[PDB]
Amino acid sequence: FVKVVKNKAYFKRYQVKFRRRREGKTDYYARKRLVIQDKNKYNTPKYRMIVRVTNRDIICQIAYARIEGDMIVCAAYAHELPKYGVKVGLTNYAAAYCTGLLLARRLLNRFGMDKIYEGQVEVTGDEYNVESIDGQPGAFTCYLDAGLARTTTGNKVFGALKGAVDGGLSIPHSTKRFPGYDSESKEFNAEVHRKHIMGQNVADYMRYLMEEDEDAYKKQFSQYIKNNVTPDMMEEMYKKAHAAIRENPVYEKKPKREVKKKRWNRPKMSLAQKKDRVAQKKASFLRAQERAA
Amino acid sequence: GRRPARCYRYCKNKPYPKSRFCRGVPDAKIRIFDLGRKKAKVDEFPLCGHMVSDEYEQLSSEALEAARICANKYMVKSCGKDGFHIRVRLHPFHVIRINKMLQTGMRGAFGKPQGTVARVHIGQVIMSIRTKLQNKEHVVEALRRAKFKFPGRQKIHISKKWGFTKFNADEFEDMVAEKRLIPDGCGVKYIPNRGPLDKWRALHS
Amino acid sequence: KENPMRELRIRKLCLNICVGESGDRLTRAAKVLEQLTGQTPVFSKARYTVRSFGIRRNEKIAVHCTVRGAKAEEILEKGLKVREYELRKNNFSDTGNFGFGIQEHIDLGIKYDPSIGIYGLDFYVVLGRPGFSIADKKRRTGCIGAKHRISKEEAMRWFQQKYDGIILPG
Amino acid sequence: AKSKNHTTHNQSRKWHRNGIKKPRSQRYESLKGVDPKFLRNMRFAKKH
Amino acid sequence: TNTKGKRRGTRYMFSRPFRKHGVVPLATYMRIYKKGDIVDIKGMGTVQKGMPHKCYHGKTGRVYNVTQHAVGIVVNKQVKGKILAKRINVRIEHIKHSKSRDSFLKRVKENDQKKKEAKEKGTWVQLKRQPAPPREAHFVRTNGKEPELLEPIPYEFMA
RNA sequence: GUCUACGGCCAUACCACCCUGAACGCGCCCGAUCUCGUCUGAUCUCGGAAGCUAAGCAGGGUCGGGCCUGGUUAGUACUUGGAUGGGAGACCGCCUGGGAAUACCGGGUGCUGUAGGCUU
RNA sequence: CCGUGGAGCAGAAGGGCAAAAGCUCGCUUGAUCUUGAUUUUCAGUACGAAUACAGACCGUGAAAGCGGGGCCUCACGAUC
RNA sequence: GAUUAGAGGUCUUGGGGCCGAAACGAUCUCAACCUAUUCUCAAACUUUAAAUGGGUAAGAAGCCCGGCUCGCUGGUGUGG
Ligand SMILES: [Mg+2]
Ligand SMILES: [Mg+2]
Ligand SMILES: [Mg+2]
Ligand SMILES: [Mg+2]
Ligand SMILES: [Mg+2]
Ligand SMILES: [Mg+2]
Ligand SMILES: [Mg+2]
Ligand SMILES: [Mg+2]
Ligand SMILES: [Mg+2]
Ligand SMILES: [Mg+2]
Ligand SMILES: [Mg+2]
Ligand SMILES: [Mg+2]
Ligand SMILES: [Mg+2]
Ligand SMILES: [Mg+2]
Repeated sequence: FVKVVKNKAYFKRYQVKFRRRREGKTDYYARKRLVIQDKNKYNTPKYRMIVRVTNRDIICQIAYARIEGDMIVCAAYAHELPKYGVKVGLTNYAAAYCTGLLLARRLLNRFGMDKIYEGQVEVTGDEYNVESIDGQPGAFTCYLDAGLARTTTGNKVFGALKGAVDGGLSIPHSTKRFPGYDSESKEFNAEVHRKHIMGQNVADYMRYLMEEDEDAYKKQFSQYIKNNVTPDMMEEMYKKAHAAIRENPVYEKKPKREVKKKRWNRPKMSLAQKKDRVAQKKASFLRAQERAA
Repeated sequence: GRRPARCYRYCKNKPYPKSRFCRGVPDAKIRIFDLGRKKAKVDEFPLCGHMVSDEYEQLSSEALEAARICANKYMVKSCGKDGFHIRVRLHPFHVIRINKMLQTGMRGAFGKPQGTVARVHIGQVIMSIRTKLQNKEHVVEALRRAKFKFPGRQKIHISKKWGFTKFNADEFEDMVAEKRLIPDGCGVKYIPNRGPLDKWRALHS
Repeated sequence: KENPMRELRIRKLCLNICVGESGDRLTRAAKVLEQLTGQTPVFSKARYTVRSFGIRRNEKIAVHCTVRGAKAEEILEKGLKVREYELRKNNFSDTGNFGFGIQEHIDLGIKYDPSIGIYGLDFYVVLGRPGFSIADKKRRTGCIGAKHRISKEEAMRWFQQKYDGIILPG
Repeated sequence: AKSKNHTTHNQSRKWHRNGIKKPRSQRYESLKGVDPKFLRNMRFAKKH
Repeated sequence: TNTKGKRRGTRYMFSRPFRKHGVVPLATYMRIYKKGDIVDIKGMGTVQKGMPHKCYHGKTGRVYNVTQHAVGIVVNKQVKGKILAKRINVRIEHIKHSKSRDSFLKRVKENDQKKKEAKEKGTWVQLKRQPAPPREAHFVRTNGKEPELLEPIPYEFMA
């Protein structure tokens, strides 16, 4: 025959990886270089920006590591955009930009630093970096945590990075992964980046659908038709969303509703139950076999 | 041809087995470690007798073989050709060395391999005989006359276990009747109350 | 009843030709393969050096390509038409995939060019199921469970029912 | 003319008959071997 | 004679524990060492940068300098008939806070607190840790059951 | 009661098979104009929302394997210090202290930090 | 499809290593200039080797960072 | 890494035969193989793992307050 690979010795000698590595969620090799502060800085926090693009949502958080577990100081979710105006299209590059800007403004507004470091109020999509103003508190600084995402040109993590940078946070970066960088010419097209930020790359797609096909367009953008969004008005609604975000970035928690205390999953049965079960299984097998014989 | 056995009786060196470091070791003379009707079940040879060492020493592989031959000869003479089962429970793994003299002297005096011996502790079994209940004095006499092929002092002990097993003979039969151990080959398998119920059903069906 | 989308679909079809020596034969085999598959195939270097087959270390000795979707079922239909929808019990693997070979290529709808010559090839199909991308995606990889995987019997049933073929014993 | 190669037979007695004294621990240990830029800071702070 | 290699005879000392190979847990990197902490040395073979010499393995020293990735510590080494307090630089992986000092610190806080308290009360309280005193007199009550005899068992051979 | 994002300790968390998942979510899933990358839109990247808990995932089950923690083995093995103890030796006994590990037999099968949801 | 490393990492051996220290690509020359401190043999002297820094010029990456030779343990030389 | 012995499975192959044109169709077998067991081992093996032993601490150079300096680190008279 053949050896059994998953042998008792195999399990005895097997060493499991970390839980996050087993679930595939964390790259500890990158985390070690990302979240570790220099020893002569002592307990100076090393803030970092976590951006995670989900199948239906964008998660943006600000976190610094602590022994019992890293603590989140500010967080912003893409599904909060309908409050500010973006009713649909919660995953695209524009939505990433708005959620990053919202996270930045929320941090500063919590943090008492709005009148300083306004950043790029007028979006340009070019290389911008904030400088600390003398006689005033220094600009907030953090580093991007791309996670397991492939950092190729035009990634929505970099879109969120640009959004927060225009918001006012000081994050080191280069205009190489923004949409618009042309590898061959090694140049940056701020206008192309701006149109990607404002969502024109979806507007021309919908107009392209208008050009030839209608049912395919409905299939591709069903909720767009239901929410009554047209290709031309997307730039205006994104501008309005940016204005509303910069106006009122504070977050209010939803009121808590009392629980009815209903258990939805099976509880763990006890030793007495699981022993009675095997006892009666043996009794039943014996009583069945004594007749079947 | 070989040096007297008194020159290698005490466990004076660390165990020096044959391995990738100790090469060129001549083959030990003893190759067969059990004989008789070894292809017998566990319920026909209940009586078990051990020869137990009383000294901490090292026994030569060849002396092991000589004692085995003597015991087998007496057993085939007494209890028939297949009324017993021998088992030598000592394998020679510690090789000994010799620094032969042909005149360098004691320079570079690390020996070449000469033979193999087995290190024996106090109260350790050397040979075991399993047979029927009635051949008790036959077993005792066979082991007694095999004692003369060994150095040091040895004792004969009629074990209270059943055959070559680790279970007491005075409830071995009760336990096998109750089906707590299942016979196989020349031994038994313990069946604890821990496996999946499928095995329990299989062996109670 | 049934789950509407636990059904069986082919997820990739692999074509290969192993010529055993680099050169004009190899590039012409690549040409016929790319004409058949509508895309550029790739060369595979020899893993080791064995002189019984007259090959050495790291030279291209085989040309292979993979297809998905529309072109995949068209090529598979051509191959099964050549093989008159006839397969054997041992042609199916334990994991649900299967395959076969064509001794020469111009029968399945390829014009005979005397310069390129003649070449056989191996067809292989990997039966899939919606959700098999979990086993190979990057972020949160995992197994595909026990119920969801494909067995030899399910592959046989799918082949005999969708393409009304016959599985002769052998 | 062989001879003994190495030993430490009397060494413990020789050490102990004068006693293995611990290093002279004392406050205000020297600042040599400290990070240069932190040292430069401490000098600036003391200066001002 | 022997070899003067820097890692001679460390195949077990610098090895990893059973079923504990792999990525170093980040809590070791996320600890704070200041000037003057008492700290333990335990060489870890997973990282080879800044590995302490084998003679300081298992020794306890005092931190005197903190740097980006490593720490300088003063530790005593017995050389022949004299002890030298020498300072070595160890990367942060091979280091660990000593718990022998925190017990004394907690004891200091606690007996200082109980000295501050009862100062107004005027009562007496013991602070010095006295050694284990001899057991005092007491009564052992039998509950009507007499103690059972103990006798040696007869010799009878097992092997 | 429970999930997601980031985690700490890294199997009491793993492995095999089976049963159940309300809502949100996570997913599977639908396409390749744009960004991006491949022999292949399979992976990666991007644009979505017709369908589904099938799978992942979560909870539970197995006289389950493993793992963790106890009892037994056992005051056994070994061992600090002592004797003008025994023995031809090999070794052993005692006094003064410390004191294991298999087999075998029990119990358990993730805790928890920050932020944000669902159970109106 | 299974596969905790049973392979590979130039060489002896040992330690270490799995989205890596292994394999394949892209770009480069931190194998560069410079003052000190420390460890290893030690007399606590040199050479050799090594470790943390600091000051410039750089490389790479989106970045955090990493890099002043080889994953570590050996591969080398006073005065005139 | 060495090492003895029997048990149960199959065609996974080989060896003696046998009915078979042949047929994993079939008969014994001997084997190699697999699964549970079993005897005996390691200075250059090890999951475990002592006794003896090697460091460190057992306060005034310590704790608790208030305030200054810093060109370092700094969301923050933050951290040090
Ligand atoms: Mg990375
Ligand atoms: Mg003579
Ligand atoms: Mg000797
Ligand atoms: Mg002499
Ligand atoms: Mg001398
Ligand atoms: Mg797709
Ligand atoms: Mg599911
Ligand atoms: Mg299900
Ligand atoms: Mg169990
Ligand atoms: Mg939680
Ligand atoms: Mg209700
Ligand atoms: Mg890498
Ligand atoms: Mg530098
Ligand atoms: Mg390298």
